[PDB]
Amino acid sequence: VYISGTSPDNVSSLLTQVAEYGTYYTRLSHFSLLTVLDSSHSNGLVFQAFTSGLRKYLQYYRACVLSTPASLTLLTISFLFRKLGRQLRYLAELCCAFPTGVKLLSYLYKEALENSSNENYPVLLSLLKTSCEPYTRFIYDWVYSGVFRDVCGEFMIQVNEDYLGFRDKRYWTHGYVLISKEVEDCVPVFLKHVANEIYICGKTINLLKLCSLPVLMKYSVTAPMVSHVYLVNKAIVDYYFVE
Amino acid sequence: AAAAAAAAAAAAAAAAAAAAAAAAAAAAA
Amino acid sequence: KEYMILISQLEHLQRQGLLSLQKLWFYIQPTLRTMEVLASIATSLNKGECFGGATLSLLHDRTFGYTGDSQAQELCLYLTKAASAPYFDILERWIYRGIINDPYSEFMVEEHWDQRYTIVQQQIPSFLQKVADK
Repeated sequence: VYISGTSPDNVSSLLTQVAEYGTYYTRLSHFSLLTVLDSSHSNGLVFQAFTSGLRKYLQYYRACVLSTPASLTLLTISFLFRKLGRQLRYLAELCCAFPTGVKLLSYLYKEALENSSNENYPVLLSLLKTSCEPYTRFIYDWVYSGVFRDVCGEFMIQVNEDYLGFRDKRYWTHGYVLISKEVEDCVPVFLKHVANEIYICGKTINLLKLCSLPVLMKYSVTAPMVSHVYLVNKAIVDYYFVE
Repeated sequence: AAAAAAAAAAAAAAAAAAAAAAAAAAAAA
Repeated sequence: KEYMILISQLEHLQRQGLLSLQKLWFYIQPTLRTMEVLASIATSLNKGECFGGATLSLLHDRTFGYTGDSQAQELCLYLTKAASAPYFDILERWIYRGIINDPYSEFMVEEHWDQRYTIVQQQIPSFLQKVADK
């Protein structure tokens, strides 16, 4: 009977609906503090980049909760956050399963593919724009010089150690880091053919050395990534011609 | 040899203008 | 010094009553992530007591470990090049004049017939090993 509603026993249920709405917010701030690489050293860089877009969503929550005075009653605030109530319930339990790194990057692209939502689509589009920033950074250094950059990442590392005595393919063993399943996922082109050819043009760039839709913007990055691999492939055809 | 490589980097310069046009289309959306 | 400017503006907002415990807590949010990354750098320089260019190897792994939050790797990019600012002024005397000026092991050097190798790697510049021989 403590307060419960000046209107009899109504706040006893309405305040639980917004405390449960308040319950999901302290999970997102709990998740953001535990994955930072100043308090942990076992999470991936793509796992860190998903949080970097999440923390920009946290200050939008903080700027909106600071503007709710002066409140009239408990309906005027919960109905303002009724649209925001659907969003926070989505935005917390997508990661809570436990996907990590490229699989977490695979969970978020599917969730950005789930339109018929029009306020949940651009925030996950923005999370796809931020979480793909370390992965796309590892793309252009690999196709223009061939340097592998991450010391600790979700993407598996191969050494590509070449014997000096045998010239076999300048590498003498590579295998694959995704050895047989080859499941490069969820980035532009969908990483089903061009992932096999950013492989081989990445093999040959260092052979030069030492002698409205989430799919449409995906398709806009796709053909430039088809254009530059064919541009690096037409250099190694000329390098085979001259040597 | 160098004349064939001059047209290859010229196509990369056209791709760089296409990447700036795609960034302007992302700013308009 | 710049951190004290934002507090003096917060005190300039304290000229009348407009603030609560929640209000300044929203204002401390951009400086919280800035202070916590300067904290992890400063405690990592204190434990091992790295000196010189292995220092620059340590800050570069701290930059590599940061990768993501591109607005705030921009700050520690400015931190590591201010640390490399005397490390580069000593290098141009060694690479464009041939005579070195090291106060206290500030660059890697051996003192200068079949004299010796003068091979030296006491600082370890953070990049790959081909530059330190060249």
